[PDB]
Amino acid sequence: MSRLIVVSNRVGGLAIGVLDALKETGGVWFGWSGETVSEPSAPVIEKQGNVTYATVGLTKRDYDQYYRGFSNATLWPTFHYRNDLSRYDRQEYAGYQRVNATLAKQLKELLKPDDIIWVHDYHLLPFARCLRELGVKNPIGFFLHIPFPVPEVLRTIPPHEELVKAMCSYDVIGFQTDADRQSFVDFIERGQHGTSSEDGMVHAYNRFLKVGAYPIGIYPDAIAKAAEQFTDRKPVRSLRDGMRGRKLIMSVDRLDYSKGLVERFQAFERLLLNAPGWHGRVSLVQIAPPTRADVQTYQRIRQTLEGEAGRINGRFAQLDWTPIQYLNRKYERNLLMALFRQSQVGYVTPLRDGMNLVAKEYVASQDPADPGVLVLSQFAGAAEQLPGALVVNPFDLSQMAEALERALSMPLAERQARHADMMAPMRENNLSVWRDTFLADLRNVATA
Amino acid sequence: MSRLIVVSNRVGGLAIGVLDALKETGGVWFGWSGETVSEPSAPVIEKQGNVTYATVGLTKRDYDQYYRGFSNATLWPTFHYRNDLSRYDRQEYAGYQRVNATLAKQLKELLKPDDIIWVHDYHLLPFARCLRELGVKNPIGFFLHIPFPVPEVLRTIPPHEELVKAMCSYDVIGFQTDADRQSFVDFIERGQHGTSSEDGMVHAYNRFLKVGAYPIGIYPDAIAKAAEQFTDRKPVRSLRDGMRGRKLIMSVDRLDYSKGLVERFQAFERLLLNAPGWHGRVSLVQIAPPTRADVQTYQRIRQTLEGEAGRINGRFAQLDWTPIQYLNRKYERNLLMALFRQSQVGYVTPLRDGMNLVAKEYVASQDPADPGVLVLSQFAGAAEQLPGALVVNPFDLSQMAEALERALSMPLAERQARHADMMAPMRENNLSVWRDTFLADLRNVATA
Ligand code: NA
Ligand code: NA
Ligand code: NA
Ligand code: NA
Repeated sequence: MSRLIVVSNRVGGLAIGVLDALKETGGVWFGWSGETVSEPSAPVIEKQGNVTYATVGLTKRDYDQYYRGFSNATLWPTFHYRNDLSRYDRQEYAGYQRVNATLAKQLKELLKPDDIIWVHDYHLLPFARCLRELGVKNPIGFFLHIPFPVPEVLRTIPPHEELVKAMCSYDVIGFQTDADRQSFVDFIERGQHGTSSEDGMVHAYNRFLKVGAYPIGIYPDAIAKAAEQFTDRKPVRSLRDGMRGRKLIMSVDRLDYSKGLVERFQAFERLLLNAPGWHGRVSLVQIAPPTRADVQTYQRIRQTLEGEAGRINGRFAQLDWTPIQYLNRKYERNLLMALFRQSQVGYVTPLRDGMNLVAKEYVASQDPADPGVLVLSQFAGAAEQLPGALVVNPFDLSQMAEALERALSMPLAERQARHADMMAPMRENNLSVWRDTFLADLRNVATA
Repeated sequence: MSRLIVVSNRVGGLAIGVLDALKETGGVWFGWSGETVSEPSAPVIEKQGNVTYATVGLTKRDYDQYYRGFSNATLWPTFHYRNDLSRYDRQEYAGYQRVNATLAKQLKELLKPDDIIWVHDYHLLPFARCLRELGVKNPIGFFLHIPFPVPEVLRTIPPHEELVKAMCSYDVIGFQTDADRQSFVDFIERGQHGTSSEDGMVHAYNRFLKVGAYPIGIYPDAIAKAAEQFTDRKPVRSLRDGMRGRKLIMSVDRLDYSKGLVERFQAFERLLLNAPGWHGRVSLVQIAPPTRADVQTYQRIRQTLEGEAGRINGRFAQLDWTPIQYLNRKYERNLLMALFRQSQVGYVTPLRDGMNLVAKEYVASQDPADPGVLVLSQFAGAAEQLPGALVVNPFDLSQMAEALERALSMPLAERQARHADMMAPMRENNLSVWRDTFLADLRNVATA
């Protein structure tokens, strides 16, 4: 059978999504190694079982222009509906194109005629067009892990037209949600670049391609088992002993403006103002791992958040109670699931998220004999897939505060029914379904 | 014939748009007087010729919640695609609804059964629903002067669903551009609230209504005449004498984040870096009248802009040349047209504008024997109506700098052809056409 060739930027997260298919097909995982090198070298080949890893370094200039620059300082903020934070630079965009072309040229040397190629995320929008320019005829699929912004927002990116054209060199394009798919198709149709056809097909820029929504899932019963197996670890026992007599609201996210952590803190403050009986009886733990602390944008968001924790704690703290426990550190994944299992409320209200997996993991971590309650943003991508979550508009601090209060006081029978209602579709649309449904479409391209 | 009843917030700009129709129909202009009062009073009636003015004051609380609060701190930033600057407060939204209801109750006392009612802009979205609740059956039309944001952005406003429902109590809804109309209809259709019908008709919330684009125009030949008649005024002679031997780039806008004045300054800086031969041979005049300086949002934008002028001047100034002349003051309208006529480049590149009239006024002010060149944002609403403008993406500083350079060096014959190409549609779709086309649709509602 065809080797699966996976292409991504740093070569678990994506790993748990693709590695089984790589192993089944004896495939190749190709991309940047994450290291900067003085001079480029040929890809380093490392076989691990049935899987071949092929990675390359990038010069500092390539890294600054392609990764720090166009990918993370232009595409990332705009695709998260914050083009006010975006900056465009022609030289960075040129390097973004140059790196895509260089990687495609090096991947081509490793390709066999039967391979199918699956490319991941916004760093690699033009990668299929680079491959077609090299004469590569293999099936190529793309999956975008973050939102795809509607045309009024997309068009603020100066080379947006060239990017969408290049994306249609892919045979299959997958997005997280139907709204992302419709956003992409809207651009094409309303710009008179192409038309919609049957069965998700699109005719644009002299090519046909399939465009679909494939929301990424989890393995909910594996998470449940891991959360239980890691409950008897020292950090979990520490959390439990420190929280005795109090309910725990747990919030975990990278320190990004798209996560709305200031709003999360402020709605918790509003809860304490609305319901003074909760003082000393609830705490908010915010875990915010060290993110892209090199960016001046992220340093500012972090300083803002840190001051809000200080302000709210100063306002409500007692000599034996810190309302917001803010921790700037990373926990091992299985341990984190055990921490979710200890938490009566999972507080997952990003302003914009392609598909927040923390919401699914929080729910699947719960003890079904005594499950906690998920409070979820309507902009997290995951709400339609989690019937039973308390869904809120994070721009409405009062609604969020009232959902925290509802979550904290919810009776067991209703908490169990909500948890069951969310577990069932997560089991039905689990991570294997995501991978297999995308790959079946990719294997349906070349069928004559 | 039916009296025209105009409803707006401060009771020229709108005046030049409506006053002729008020005079022809012996109509009424109703709304808030702009003053805050301790206790509300009945509307003050003042007849001026054939027109009746009926105005009321608002308490400080009503003004803070309805005008400063929900209108200007929630709707205005979000409709200009800056929901990151928006803040939502339930009490402010309640006052917004309360003021709309109070004004509608007072207007109803002045209505005759034959009147047609024309309501203006985002302060008054629910006004027609308030009137219907009072049993008012008259034709009611609405015109929105600012953009209507696409659903992904609109839905960040927490009560957005109630607002769109209320808007469909209007018989006619007008927007500045087709994209605004499609944004509104997209919300209704994709939320399964209603359907599109023939001839711009919409069926939603158990009502039919007409929804259209009516881009607001100017009187271009009146502007041309005023600009010429005010050329021999002292401020114009001062400008001319101070600019001798240099080309003038003129930029005029309220000091708002939607105007992109920092980007305007930075692209001018990029021009000076790209083309050092222009040093001492061109100046940028930025007129930025005192705006909503009470808002802390606007104080920050102003401080940012002021520092950018200081930085760029410090970098490039010579002992007899200030690159950016920034003036925080207002000029009388006819005098301003004369200043446009003195300017070789009109620099109108807002990040988001419902319909920038400065672009149309700048062009119509020009001497056709020696006309200046318009550089225009693709997000200003006015670009489709000004064929011949140099249209730019304001998020692309290099493109804007290169358009300034192209404008500054453009030969007379091409400058004249561009000016002619823009004057012709401005004459054809002038302000009278705007008013008459909207009013004909409003008078077509009750026709049995
Ligand atoms: Na428990
Ligand atoms: Na969505
Ligand atoms: Na002249
Ligand atoms: Na537009």
